[PDB]
Amino acid sequence: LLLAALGRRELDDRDHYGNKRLDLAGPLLAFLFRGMFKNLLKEVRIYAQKFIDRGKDFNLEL
Amino acid sequence: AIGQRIVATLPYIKQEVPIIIVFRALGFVSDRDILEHIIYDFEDPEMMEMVKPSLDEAF
Amino acid sequence: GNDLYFVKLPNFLSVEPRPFDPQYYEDEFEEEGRTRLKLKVENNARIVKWSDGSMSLHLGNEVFDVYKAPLQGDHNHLFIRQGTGLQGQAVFKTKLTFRPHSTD
Amino acid sequence: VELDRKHMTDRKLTMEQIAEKINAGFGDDLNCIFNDDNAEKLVLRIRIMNMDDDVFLRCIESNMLTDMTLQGIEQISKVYMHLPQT
Amino acid sequence: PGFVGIRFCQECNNMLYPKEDKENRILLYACRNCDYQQEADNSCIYVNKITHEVDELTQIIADVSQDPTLPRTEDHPCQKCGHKEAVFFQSHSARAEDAMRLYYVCTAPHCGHRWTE
Amino acid sequence: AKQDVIEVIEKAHNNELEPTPGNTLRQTFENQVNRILNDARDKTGSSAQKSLSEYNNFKSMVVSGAKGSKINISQVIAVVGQQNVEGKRIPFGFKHRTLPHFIKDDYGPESRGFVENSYLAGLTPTEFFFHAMGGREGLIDTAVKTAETGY
Amino acid sequence: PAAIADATKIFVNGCWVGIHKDPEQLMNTLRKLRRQMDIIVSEVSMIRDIREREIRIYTDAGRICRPLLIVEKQKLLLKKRHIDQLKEREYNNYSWQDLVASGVVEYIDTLEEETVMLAMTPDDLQEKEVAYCSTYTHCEIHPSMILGVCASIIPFPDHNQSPRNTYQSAMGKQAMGVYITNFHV
Amino acid sequence: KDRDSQITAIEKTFEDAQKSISQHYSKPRVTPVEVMPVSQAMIRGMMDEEGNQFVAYFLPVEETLKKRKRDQEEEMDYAPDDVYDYKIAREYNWNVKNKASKFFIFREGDGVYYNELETRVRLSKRRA
Amino acid sequence: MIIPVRCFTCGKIVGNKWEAYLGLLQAEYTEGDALDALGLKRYCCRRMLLAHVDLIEKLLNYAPLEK
Ligand SMILES: [Zn+2]
Ligand SMILES: [Zn+2]
Ligand SMILES: [Zn+2]
Repeated sequence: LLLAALGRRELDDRDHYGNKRLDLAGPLLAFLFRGMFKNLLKEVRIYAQKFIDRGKDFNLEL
Repeated sequence: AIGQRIVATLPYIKQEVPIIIVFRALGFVSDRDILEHIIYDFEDPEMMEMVKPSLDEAF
Repeated sequence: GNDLYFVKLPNFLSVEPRPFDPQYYEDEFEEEGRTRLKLKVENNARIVKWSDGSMSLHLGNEVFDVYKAPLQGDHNHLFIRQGTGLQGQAVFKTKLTFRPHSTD
Repeated sequence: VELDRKHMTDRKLTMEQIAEKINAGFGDDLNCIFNDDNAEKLVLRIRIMNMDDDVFLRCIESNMLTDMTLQGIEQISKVYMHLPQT
Repeated sequence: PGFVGIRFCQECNNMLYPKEDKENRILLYACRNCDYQQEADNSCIYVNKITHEVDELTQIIADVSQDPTLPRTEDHPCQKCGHKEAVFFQSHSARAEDAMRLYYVCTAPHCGHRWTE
Repeated sequence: AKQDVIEVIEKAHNNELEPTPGNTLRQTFENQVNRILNDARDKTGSSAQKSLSEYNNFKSMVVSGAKGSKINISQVIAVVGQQNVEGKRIPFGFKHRTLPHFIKDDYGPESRGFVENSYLAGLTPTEFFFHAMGGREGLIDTAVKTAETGY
Repeated sequence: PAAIADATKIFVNGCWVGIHKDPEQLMNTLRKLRRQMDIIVSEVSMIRDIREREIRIYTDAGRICRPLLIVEKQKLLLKKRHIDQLKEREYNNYSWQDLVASGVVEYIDTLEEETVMLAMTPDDLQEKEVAYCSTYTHCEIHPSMILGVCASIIPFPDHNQSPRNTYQSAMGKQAMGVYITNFHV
Repeated sequence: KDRDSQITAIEKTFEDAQKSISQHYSKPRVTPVEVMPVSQAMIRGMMDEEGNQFVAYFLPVEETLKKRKRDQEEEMDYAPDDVYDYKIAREYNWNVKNKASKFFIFREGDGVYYNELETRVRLSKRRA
Repeated sequence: MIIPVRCFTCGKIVGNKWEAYLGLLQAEYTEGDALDALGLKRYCCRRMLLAHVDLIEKLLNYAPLEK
């Protein structure tokens, strides 16, 4: 920031493709999969909690 | 006020924070240490006077 | 007699540094086990020279076409260091440079 | 403060007018002195007449360099003189 | 005139701020965190170069002579080493209007002399 | 024209160029270069226009006013000319370069987007890219002005 | 921190990991490593900014890059033997990957192009009455590869006004043909 | 699995490599011309310094300063890390101290015979 | 997909020339000499034979609907 304010460096170009990244099928499906796996683990947490609160085992398949 | 102040808009915080405050919150309280981390060439007074307002604002 | 006969085979094609002799061979190895036994049974060698210029490896019924890459990064002086003289009697044969990569 | 002959001449300005403007904007509270327009360096020296003093000098420096109108009309940045061919 | 650098306390390593001692009528540099004081040696507290008369030769570094994308010339030999080839480039720095000026650097290794025509 | 631009560049590099009133040195250098290249484009266009016969069909359609202009003939026969982005020469989108094919700090005509070929001659790759940039400017203008003008 | 003045910073995927003293031979070592398909894979970008002493290395995804022919002193590394082995591509299984592994071709990303000096054709590598560069580092495989799928169908696109090429690139997509061989099913 | 099949399969290549060959693998259209039948220790060299361990690099038929490269150890704690140099005399020649630079397998036309002599440890020397 | 019957321009029959054209091409004729051997002298009919893409050969790689 000081180099830019002192004029010793050029401001960065927002449009330079060296400053950009292409979010392809893999990294996009990964974003989906993170959200969806988190939701799945949440649902598993509620389901298992409502069973262990009764002090008995539970079937992870269900 | 007098000169140009450097601030830092941290996440999850809705108010600007001086950079020196952030450096001290990370364990670097001495101004020498903070400018050792910021200014790597102590022979350059231009950088120094441009960071000085931030120090003067956080004492 | 003194020609470069250097080849660089990958891990799954490591041939034995000595001729196959029944007093130096033993049974120790067994889709999972199919790549395991092929290390000490298919791995003696005859590097065929064709007419197009390229070479190929002949260690049985399968043929692995090889390409004699000529590298100027590893110009090591390859030599038969046998323990006999002072410290490994390196015999001057051919300097290794060109590495032939075998593959299926 | 050190001036530069180029900008002094480009506006037909002299230290007399500048010093008058300073002594008018700040009255007698801010003494200013200066040499003639003959030295190789156009220099003029200010002092405060009677926050700490040095900070006050820095503040009035940063203010004078922005709001002290030596010549011209505010809000008019640049002016170009030319002959209209049309 | 030249700029003035920041100086730090010898105890708390915080910056020393300017102060005036009326008793001796002398400039001091004192820390507002600890109780350290020092006798100044410059007597100047602040310097603003509005003209920004900066020698950009100081901003150049000899390593730039290794850039394949810079132009090279054989017409401007080096005054320090006598090498013929030299890279040249413009200021390309903000706050410099007359920036068509060319800066030269010697491509000889370990010489790295920089100059301007 | 390219030698003239080289001369102006050499003058600017040697600080032998003084700015004109109302412009900075960069802007004065740009004005001189653009004037040289516009003069070159107009002179070449005049050469092409005078070369045309009475049987030329471009000249027929331009003369009748049915379609085309003398600048189109100049670009098809003589020279396509300077490509501009936002009213200036091709910007240094790389670091002090318009493309990786040029040296740094190259204010010459070909570096900054002067198409010294005609459409019949064919553009070189850098001329092709710069011309695509200039044409993209027109496409953007056509597609962006509509909403504001309709409002 | 006193060492950071003259030293060169090294960033890897944006993280400042350390500093170095001779960035030039570091870059030479890393480029040799990437061209040998050693620990550095081909898609890794390695930019040396010289004026500011950073060396930024990138391995993350999403970096658009393109292949280019590396250039020696003023010569291509693509010798005639590579073309010979490429001509019999279907017999000796000498493929593109062998061309990349030979250190003859390199993938350069947009950010590393800033540090690259390209030759549009090997004709640029010829010694000229007035040398433009004489220190090229890479060469285009062919400039026509700047075009995409639909612009690569235009014949003589460098003799058209560019809006025309854009309109065709849009209109090749509404053109009738046989969109796929198994259209009967 | 079993050894009675491994013995015959290992001998099987030793026998099949010696049959008649007249055809390629992918497209049997290329005719063969000839055949090249198949411890060790190679001293690597740096390409800038350009190292002349032998007289070949020096463009020499035989040693103009020696007659036998008596590759002797550098010390007692360095069997693989010897000191190869082309000096038959106790002369202060180029002392190339082959440091321990610890598959690169080597073979030769040993009179058209079936053997192998793969390398033990890639050493690399410098001008000491 | 298949060789047209007539030339689109003149109406000369080209449907009976595709197979002969291919046979001439495998006989080491140049495309021009092959087109001359078949009697295609107008560049329209030469266009018809020279620019034809036999897609039917690819459509016959799929098994039919009924055996
Ligand atoms: Zn203190
Ligand atoms: Zn020098
Ligand atoms: Zn016809």
